[PDB]
Amino acid sequence: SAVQQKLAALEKSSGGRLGVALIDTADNTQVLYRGDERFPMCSTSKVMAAAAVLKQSETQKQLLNQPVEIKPADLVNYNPIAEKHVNGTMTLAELSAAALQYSDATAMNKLIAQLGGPGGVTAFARAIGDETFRLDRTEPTLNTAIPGDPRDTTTPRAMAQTLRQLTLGHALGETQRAQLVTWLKGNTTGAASIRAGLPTSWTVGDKTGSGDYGTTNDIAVIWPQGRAPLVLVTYFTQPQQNAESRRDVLASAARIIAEGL
Ligand SMILES: [Cl-]
Ligand SMILES: [Zn+2]
Repeated sequence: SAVQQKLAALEKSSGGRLGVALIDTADNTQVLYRGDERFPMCSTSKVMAAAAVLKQSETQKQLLNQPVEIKPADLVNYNPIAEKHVNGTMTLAELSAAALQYSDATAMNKLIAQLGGPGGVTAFARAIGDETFRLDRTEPTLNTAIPGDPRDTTTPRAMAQTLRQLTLGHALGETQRAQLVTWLKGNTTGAASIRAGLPTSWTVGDKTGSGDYGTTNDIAVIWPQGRAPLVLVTYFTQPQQNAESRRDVLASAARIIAEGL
């Protein structure tokens, strides 16, 4: 496809390895670039953890309003919300909101712990049919993206399918699916990533991520005008450990998709 040649050219000029999956829910067609290669997830795994806690809340009444103690030992690499609550509490809803909308790493670690560790997040992935996602570590090590290391990786194909199931399908209950979509739509970190490659009138929920090896990621559900929603995942990582983040490459991938399909 013309899209696949533009994505190959984008990668060639990019200084890294690019992975893209787009699902068009109008006809359930898929466009993939390196769609079955593993990529480090970095912050984008926060969507799985928040979703897994939402699933817990379907049978545990008021779980989202349960206070969770924030302790000094919980603070990790980026704690914009939790660092205002040490020796206080945050509810699981507030922790999910902080992880998703501010990428709060302490909040992520509280969610992972609420699920019984990284295996609990992975078990939720398996329960909703994702055989590929794996979470192996916790913050701050989730931000380390060693090339070839399969820990804390997924494939673009699998993340797009899972994101679709969570936000547009039936993986979650109706109230929970709406809450996840609301959280994603209120993300504060995405202005320079997929959103920067889309028409401003299209509605977007997204979760970015970044880590070392210049790893720069974003996963999005898009509601265009005039057509059915899209699910777009863009993963990018580079050969040098201290490579610079390339949110602009993800914006380019989003523009190719927005204009070519
Ligand atoms: Cl992370
Ligand atoms: Zn992190």
